[PDB]
Amino acid sequence: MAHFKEYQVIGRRLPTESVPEPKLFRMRIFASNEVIAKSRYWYFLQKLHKVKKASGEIVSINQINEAHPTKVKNFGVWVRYDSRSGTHNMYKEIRDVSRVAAVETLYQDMAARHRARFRSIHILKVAEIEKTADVKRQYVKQFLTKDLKFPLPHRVQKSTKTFSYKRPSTFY
Amino acid sequence: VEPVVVIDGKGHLVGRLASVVAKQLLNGQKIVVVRAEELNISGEFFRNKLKYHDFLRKATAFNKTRGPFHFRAPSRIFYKALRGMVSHKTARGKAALERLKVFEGIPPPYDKKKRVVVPQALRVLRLKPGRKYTTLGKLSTSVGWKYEDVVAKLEAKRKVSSAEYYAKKRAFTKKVASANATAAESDVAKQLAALGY
Amino acid sequence: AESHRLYVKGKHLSYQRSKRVNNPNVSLIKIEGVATPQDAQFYLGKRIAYVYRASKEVRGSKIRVMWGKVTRTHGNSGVVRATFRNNLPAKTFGASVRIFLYPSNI
Amino acid sequence: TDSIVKASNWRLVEVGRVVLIKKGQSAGKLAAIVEIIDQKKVLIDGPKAGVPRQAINLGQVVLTPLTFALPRGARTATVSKKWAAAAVCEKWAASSWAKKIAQRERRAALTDFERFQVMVLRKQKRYTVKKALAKA
Amino acid sequence: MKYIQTEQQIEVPEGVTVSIKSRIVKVVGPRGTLTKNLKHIDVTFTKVNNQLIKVAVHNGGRKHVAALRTVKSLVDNMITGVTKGYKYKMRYVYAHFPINVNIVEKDGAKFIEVRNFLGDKKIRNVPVRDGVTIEFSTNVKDEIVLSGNSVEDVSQNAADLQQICRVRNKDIRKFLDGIYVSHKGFITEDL
Amino acid sequence: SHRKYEAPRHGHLGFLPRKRAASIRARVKAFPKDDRSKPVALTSFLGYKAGMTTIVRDLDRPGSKFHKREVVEAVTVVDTPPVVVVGVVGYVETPRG
RNA sequence: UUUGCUCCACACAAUAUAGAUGGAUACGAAUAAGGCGUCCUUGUGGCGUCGCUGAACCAUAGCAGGCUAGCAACGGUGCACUUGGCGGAAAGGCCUUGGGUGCUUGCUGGCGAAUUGCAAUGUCAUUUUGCGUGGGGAUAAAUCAUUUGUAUACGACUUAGA
Repeated sequence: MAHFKEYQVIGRRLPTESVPEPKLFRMRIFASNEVIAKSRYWYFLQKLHKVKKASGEIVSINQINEAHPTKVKNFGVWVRYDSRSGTHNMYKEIRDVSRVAAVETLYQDMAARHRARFRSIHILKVAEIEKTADVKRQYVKQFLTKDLKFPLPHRVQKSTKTFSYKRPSTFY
Repeated sequence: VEPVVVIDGKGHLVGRLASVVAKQLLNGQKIVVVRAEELNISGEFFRNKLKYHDFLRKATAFNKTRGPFHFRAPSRIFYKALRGMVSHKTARGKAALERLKVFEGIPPPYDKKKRVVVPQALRVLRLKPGRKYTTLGKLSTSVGWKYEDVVAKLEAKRKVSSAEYYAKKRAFTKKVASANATAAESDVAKQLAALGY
Repeated sequence: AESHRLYVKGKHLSYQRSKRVNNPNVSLIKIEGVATPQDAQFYLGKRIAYVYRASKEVRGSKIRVMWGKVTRTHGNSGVVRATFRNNLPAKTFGASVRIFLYPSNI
Repeated sequence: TDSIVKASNWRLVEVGRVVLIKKGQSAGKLAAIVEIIDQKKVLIDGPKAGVPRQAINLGQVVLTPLTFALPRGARTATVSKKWAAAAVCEKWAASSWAKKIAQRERRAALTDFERFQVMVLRKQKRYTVKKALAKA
Repeated sequence: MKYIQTEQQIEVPEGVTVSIKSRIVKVVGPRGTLTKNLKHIDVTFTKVNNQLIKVAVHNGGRKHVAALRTVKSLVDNMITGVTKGYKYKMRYVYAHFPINVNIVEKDGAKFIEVRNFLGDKKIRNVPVRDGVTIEFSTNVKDEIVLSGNSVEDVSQNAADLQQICRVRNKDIRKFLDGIYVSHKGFITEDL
Repeated sequence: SHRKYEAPRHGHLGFLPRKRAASIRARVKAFPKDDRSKPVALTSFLGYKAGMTTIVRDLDRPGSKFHKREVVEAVTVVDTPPVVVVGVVGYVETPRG
């Protein structure tokens, strides 16, 4: 949807005489800003409890940062998405540097591989894999080998002019 | 920059080169395209031959001599691809198309001038390596252009003469670099290196 | 010296236009050596002269000038906008234009 | 008769490859590749040249032919230590590539008086060069 | 899924020397020399010792790494050709009509002449590719032998000799006449 | 609706062309192929049509009914006085013909 | 049909400009490879180096580039002759020999410039034509009318006629 932020939203139903201090549910929401995050909070909390935006109240809305934003992590993501003729559960694995960054390439991947837009995807659980050999997918196992090296063949240089005068070279 | 720009067409893709040359014509730059027989089109040879036959059947049903004219030579295939990208029915578009000279092979004068390339049209920089492509010379020969062998002879002759030219020129710049090597370590060379030159 | 140029070479591209309606009051000038609208910010306000020739001598000269100025940038690629005293006559689409810098805040 | 096989002496993206950043806020500083995220993203750290440790796309950097020895996933102080040990800034400045960057930077930073003196010294050098290219 | 680095290996035995500038392979050895233009394939060769050469693809899909093993197989075939040679034995099958197969020339052209195929008055002529020799094997009833350096040329002359005798608009489950490849092996025996 | 009855067309569209020629002397668009192992010889000749007459000759065509039998055949006679060479002309290969 | 025509040079009038304003600055091939240098065993060879854009390279100081004087080297360069060679793809251009004449900012001097008034493109290019001047050069055809019919509605065509 954008370059994501991760917000915890805490909300409850409004207090009545019979129930003061209600039970205070909490969700971790990936959204672009705090406006969309409080919409996605009531979108899922209406899918789990008898509440809505009118019978409830947003208690706190806080942005969560990656606790180590510069450590490369292997994230296991569980997705519930809607196809053209049904709904499915998926498990994809994403190697990136933050929970923010793994979700932003999750929506780019689900829109490319399966044509799933933001309205069709319920992210169930973004969890980080701590141990190697717990990585289940082979497109992430490629980068966990000891002493990873590879070249980037066929380097194409972007030109600042409309005419080059020598020839292009494609070495690296 | 240059008053007349000579573009080496070898290894270039037809539509990207035709687009940049169409804009350069309309902005006032005189362009001559040489070695048009070595253009490329993305996609395999059979695809672009089928495309040429689909073009080759479009003609006026009541008199085919007023129809779409199916020019077969690689220069005129390139020219049709370019003339589609210029508003050719106006005085500005006709004026722009007068600023264009397309040749297959490299004839006189333009075989002693510096040729350029256009990196937003080079097949080695635009296509993914492994995508199959078509050379315009074999396609044109397959659809009825008659002069591939003559262009081959004359281009081999030009390559021999230009190879001898470059051997002489490379010996001359060897002497020039040798004489420039003694000019260093003196006063004016170190002061030039102080001044970035 | 063999070089005497105190202006920057440029090209009269087109009028300000939409797809099907032009506006002859504003012209688009492609200045030679300008690739960004941040390089084009230097040339804003500099005076533009289109220099052309005639057969009839008018006031001693056979060369006539239409004077103008640079107003603002255009696009992402260094094309600039220019208004004139008399608008450029559209046969000059692609003609060379002198962009001076004699009010060069330099 | 031996079996000659010719090619592929590429530069490798690996832990310890140093890179020149060609776009961004840094844009011209050195950095070192410390981890590999995928085929296109690598984590770089430039603590001597003062870029932040960050994940970067490989279309924003260019691999230089310089390497040095890094452990996988090294933190910024250890990147600073191994950078200082191998002295890769002084190997970088010695190369002709950084000399060309310095050359065109000094060329662009010339005033008009320096440009006139450039012209005069170039004429004075050209005279002696063409004199030397008439006896050999 | 764009595998990071795959590679295969090519064994180079004691006789042959293989040479690869850009992507053109030359294998020289005791039965001659064979060249191949592999420039259509974008693979990376690397000599690690005079008895072992690796060939690799970096960042290839499924079809590209499918082509890598084809590259290894073609170079191994050239090596096996210049060491051991290649030899295809073909047999003549006929129900009634004896096939007469000889060798004719027309200004140094070296044609195989197939005659009397199912009683035809047509005389079929298959040209021999340069680099494959024919022996009409004695002490075997109805056999030809095609031997040479290249699997391509040898197997293609065997395929041309088989396809020139295609059955006379008949039921080819009954009219089983023709020249069919019986054996593909090497020129050098004991291997 | 369709033709209801097929017939071959009247005329040949590759000679659709029916106009007057450019001159009385018709152009040779193609001379025979060059084989440079031979002596020098002209490829054509100029003559004038005089008219026709009739020949009787024997047929040699084994397998025919008029084999070894006299047939009559119309012929054309062209008067060819010996042509005389006044010039030579050189033509170079171009990429335009 | 009142000295016509052509080439050259300069002499002046006109004519217009699809757009001069230092220089279009010549290998080929590959791009999962090459360029250059160097060496040998001249190769699909060894060693070194370079790329990461032409932001380069050459040229560029002087009354729109004046007038003089000298120092150092024997260079660079314009012009006009000349020696020979190469180039037919649309060659009509490139290379070379010899002397002459001019300039030299490679270095050091002397004088001049103003007032276009605080900017006005502040006029420096090539394109065609015309006219008298002066120096070579060479002295035709076609059409109608007549005629033939290998042609033909008419034109056209095909012939013939000192």
